[PDB]
Amino acid sequence: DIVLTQSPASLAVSLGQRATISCRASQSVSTSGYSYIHWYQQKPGHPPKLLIKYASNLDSGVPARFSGSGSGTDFTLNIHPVEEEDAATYFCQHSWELPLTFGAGTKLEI
Amino acid sequence: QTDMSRKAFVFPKESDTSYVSLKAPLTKPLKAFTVCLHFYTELSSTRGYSIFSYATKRQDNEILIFWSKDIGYSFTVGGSEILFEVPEVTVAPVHICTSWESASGIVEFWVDGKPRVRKSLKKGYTVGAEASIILGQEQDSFGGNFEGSQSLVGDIGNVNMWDFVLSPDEINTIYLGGPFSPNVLNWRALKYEVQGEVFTKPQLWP
Amino acid sequence: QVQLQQSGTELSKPGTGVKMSCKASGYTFISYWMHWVKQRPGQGLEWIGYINPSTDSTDYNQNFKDKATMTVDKSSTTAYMQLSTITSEDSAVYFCARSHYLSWDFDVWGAGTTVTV
Repeated sequence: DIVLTQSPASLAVSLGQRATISCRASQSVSTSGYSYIHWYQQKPGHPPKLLIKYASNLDSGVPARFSGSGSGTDFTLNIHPVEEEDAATYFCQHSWELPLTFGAGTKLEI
Repeated sequence: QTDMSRKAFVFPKESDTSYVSLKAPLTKPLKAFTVCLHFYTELSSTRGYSIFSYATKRQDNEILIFWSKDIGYSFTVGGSEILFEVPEVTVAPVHICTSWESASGIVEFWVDGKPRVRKSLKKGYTVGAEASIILGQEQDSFGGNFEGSQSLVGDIGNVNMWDFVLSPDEINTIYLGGPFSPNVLNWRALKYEVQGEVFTKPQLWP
Repeated sequence: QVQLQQSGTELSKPGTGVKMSCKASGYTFISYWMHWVKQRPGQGLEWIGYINPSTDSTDYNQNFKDKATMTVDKSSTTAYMQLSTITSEDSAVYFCARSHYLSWDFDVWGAGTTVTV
């Protein structure tokens, strides 16, 4: 199955700065200009919230500081200005095949 | 698996020997399906040809999409056929979806993003999971017994299959080439075995 | 509103089995897949599988194909996962999530059921 390897394991960011989180697929997951990568936010004690679908489509109800990017094997989530609300753990996921897999996650720490 | 995206299987010559077999992660027999396809051929004015052949050990022609020269499309499940008449036809790459449901027997056939009339066929049937799916040929027997006069000459790709009847909204998303994932046969994650003079080349259609 | 409400924490012993529910509400249950996903405490995410309520059909992560069994009740829009012969390694939060059954983005999630084995 597709491994997604996700970096860094955690990230220390001042409020107002930029958090950049990366995900590497073991395969290309782009075709026809779409790319089957999804980003979630989970706060401790809560279920994950979808942030970005298909690497860069910002979900409804998500702030504009969240902005996904990437293509092929190499994807990122930016948070800018990184804000106190954004103290969370972040996961990439693919939709390319079955089984669906998640990255190990990253924890964002102020 | 291989990413066949923007590539298509090209069948330049009439033969019994050119085909590609597709391997599906099926386990439970199908109670419903959708197959969506993209193909270009000039044969439609000249003779009938196999567009999609699904066969099983108990029933060759277990799902079949075919073109009949004087009639248009035909659709078969469980060895029983319904027509989808198309008397005037033009040569261009045609996308189609077929879908069928055991609970209703209702057949939907979509051509270039528009439905035909919803028909009825093989209500209550069950489709075998030991499927020989073949592109380029029609099967008189499981995995073989091809007839050269029924082979496709042309170009076929973007073949996707679902365990279920898609919605009109979903068929429209697939026709417009938005992002979708099939759960029974996935063109980006395809498992296949080409035989004879068949080539993989970049697709003619957008 | 669209929501998924799960059955709440299950306490169980080695060699038992548990069946946890996921009531969907506020939407047409047939139009979507229900996914199930494991999360060990503080560690990652681990997709279990899906069920298609329309077709009563399922697939599983190969690590679960003998652990889990998903089902649905269409008459009461309730998804389930049953865990077989569960063991201390199975202690996790288990979430159910929706996806539009063409696109496998997990649109909305249940709160999770803790199973402590």
